[PDB]
Amino acid sequence: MHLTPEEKSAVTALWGKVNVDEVGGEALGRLLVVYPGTQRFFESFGDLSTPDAVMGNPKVKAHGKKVLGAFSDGLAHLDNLKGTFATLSELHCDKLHVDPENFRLLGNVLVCVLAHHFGKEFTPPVQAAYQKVVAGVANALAHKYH
Amino acid sequence: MHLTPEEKSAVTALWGKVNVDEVGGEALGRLLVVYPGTQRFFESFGDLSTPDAVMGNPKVKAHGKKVLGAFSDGLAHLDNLKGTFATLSELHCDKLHVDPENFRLLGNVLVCVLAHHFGKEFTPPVQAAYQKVVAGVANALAHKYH
Amino acid sequence: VLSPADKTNVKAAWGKVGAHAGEYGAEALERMFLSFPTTKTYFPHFDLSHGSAQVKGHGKKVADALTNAVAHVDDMPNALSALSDLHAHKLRVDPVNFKLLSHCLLVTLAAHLPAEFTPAVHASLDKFLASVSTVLTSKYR
Amino acid sequence: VLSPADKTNVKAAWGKVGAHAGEYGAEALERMFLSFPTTKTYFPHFDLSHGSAQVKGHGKKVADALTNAVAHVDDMPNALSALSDLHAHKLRVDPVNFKLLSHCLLVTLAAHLPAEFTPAVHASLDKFLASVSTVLTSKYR
Ligand code: HEM
Ligand code: HEM
Ligand code: HEM
Ligand code: HEM
Repeated sequence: MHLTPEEKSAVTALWGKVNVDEVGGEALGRLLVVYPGTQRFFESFGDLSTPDAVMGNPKVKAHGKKVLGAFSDGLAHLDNLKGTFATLSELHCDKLHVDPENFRLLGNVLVCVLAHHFGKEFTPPVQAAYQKVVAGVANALAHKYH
Repeated sequence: MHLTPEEKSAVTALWGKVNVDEVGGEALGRLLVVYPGTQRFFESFGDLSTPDAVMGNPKVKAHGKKVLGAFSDGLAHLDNLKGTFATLSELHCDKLHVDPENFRLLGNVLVCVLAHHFGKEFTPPVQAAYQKVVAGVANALAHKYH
Repeated sequence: VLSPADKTNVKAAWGKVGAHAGEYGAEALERMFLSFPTTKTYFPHFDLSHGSAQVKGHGKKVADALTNAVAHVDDMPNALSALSDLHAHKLRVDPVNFKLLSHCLLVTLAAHLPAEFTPAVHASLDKFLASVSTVLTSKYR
Repeated sequence: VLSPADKTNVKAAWGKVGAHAGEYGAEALERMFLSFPTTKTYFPHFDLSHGSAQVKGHGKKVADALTNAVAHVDDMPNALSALSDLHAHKLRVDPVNFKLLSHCLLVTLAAHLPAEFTPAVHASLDKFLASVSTVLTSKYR
């Protein structure tokens, strides 16, 4: 997690303008539509057969909000992402059996969703800073797999 | 490098038996045969027309020994691979322009060479320890790319 | 594979890109060089600074090639033939890098096309870029 | 892609493997599980301890499927059509993991067939496992 002061500021800047309720819903939704493979983990969310069924599914929106909340916690502890995410790491491994490769996919759809929402604000230097963050969060979620 | 002490010990013992002249040439040799891409960086070395041309090339052999020499240095420094390989990193990045994905290829070719030479004694557990070494070395070589 | 709906979605999206395509390709390369520095290793002979003409110029060629791929969406492997020999055999670009450039194009289009980048279209463009990446990479080692 | 000389190397090496294919398969799985622990996420319902019967058993299935692929080298998609559906559509295994099992298989053969594992044969077997993987992941999303 090589984040200069300017990256950190840029990241935190932008994040304060993020409506997490809605951004988490869009992010987990788009993940499940763009990468149908990641639907094997949410069979209980009911119907995911089309784009609208997925994006508007209330269980998807609620879950997405949980995910983004954890993400939020991580941004308040950038210098200790492994400790902060350690219990979530063992869960996704031990109980949920999630291949960590999926963490990078979600990380990338989140970058696109941020770009979608912020347009010309999501400049290259800012995207570059969020790419470091999403990579760090995925490695920290990966750290306790065994 | 998260090596358990019984892992450092498995790595160490096997390495003490490695004939560098053979292994270093075989690994470098196999990299260019199995992944002809990598030939673009060694044009100064001569005839890489064919597998036999490649495994007989004395420039390939000498450079292999040198590569294994650096791998021996990181094994003697597992706790600080980043500092150990910092200069090599700047070189592979600023002077030669090698895509770091190529470091994994050499690491894995290198593991198949050890298995080829040690057979039975290269058990699954020994392999896993070496996989960790070889990833830490790759990561260390990539750390100063900017 | 690219289904009918997918093809329609890609034609309408690229359609709306229009004359702004070169500039998008150009921003896509800048995003890539900055977010994923390893990719610069393929462009040492280039001036890689903000606003560079060589990057603008290259962005245009990348976009023209993508327009041509959409124009020949049913025969991409033969229409991108020349580009496949260049990337896989002459240049030897490792496949991970295509994923990084594809991600960066999606970010660029998302940032410039708010109303068209719905979920469904997003999935289609992603599928299209993968198909194009597979063509450009299939003879590689 | 596979050349006649590749095709020849692969039949030769594999023909030596012969009756050991099952043990080699199981060995390669155990190597993968210890070296790359994230692969264990696709087998939550297996006893994965050393010696395990499920692993051995699974080892023969995989080794048998490669046996069928060698025999059908000339038309793998057709011969592997059923396993492709299973890995790409039902199990949905991320392509990354295929490179990990291929590497471990190469390590196993290298460790068991010192005399046959020459550089050219290494090359062939590598291109072969990569084509099998391509066929087993074509469809993945
Ligand atoms: C940024 C990455 C991720 C974060 C921060 C995250 C966070 C969380 C959180 C907070 C929960 C609730 C945990 C609990 O129930 O105690 C959870 C549950 C879960 N996560 Fe993740 N997750 C991430 C990525 C993913 C990915 C990519 C997948 C699979 C594609 C996934 C699969 C699941 C599943 C299946 C559950 C249980 C859902 C249920 O209640 O049925 N997660 N995750
Ligand atoms: C395990 C990872 C690797 C290590 C530890 C390593 C190590 C070294 C060392 C010690 C040198 C000599 C530096 C000098 O001139 O003083 C070197 C040079 C070089 N390396 Fe690497 N190398 C690695 C992987 C690779 C990769 C995979 C490639 C390309 C595929 C590569 C390409 C080169 C080239 C072109 C040179 C200069 C060769 C020459 O003298 O003409 N290296 N490397
Ligand atoms: C969507 C995928 C891509 C497409 C459509 C594409 C298209 C093109 C085109 C049209 C050219 C110029 C052909 C010419 O002027 O002769 C080119 C050249 C080149 N491409 Fe790509 N490219 C793609 C991905 C990549 C990536 C992923 C890399 C490496 C990260 C890359 C590196 C290069 C390089 C180094 C050249 C030579 C440029 C020069 O020296 O002038 N390309 N590509
Ligand atoms: C050379 C590449 C591979 C081949 C040839 C192969 C072959 C097979 C075969 C023959 C089966 C049994 C199908 C049946 O029951 O009739 C199977 C099942 C399965 N494969 Fe693979 N496989 C390969 C790679 C992988 C990879 C990389 C993974 C993920 C790490 C994987 C995960 C699975 C799983 C989870 C099953 C289901 C096992 C069960 O439910 O008992 N396979 N594969």
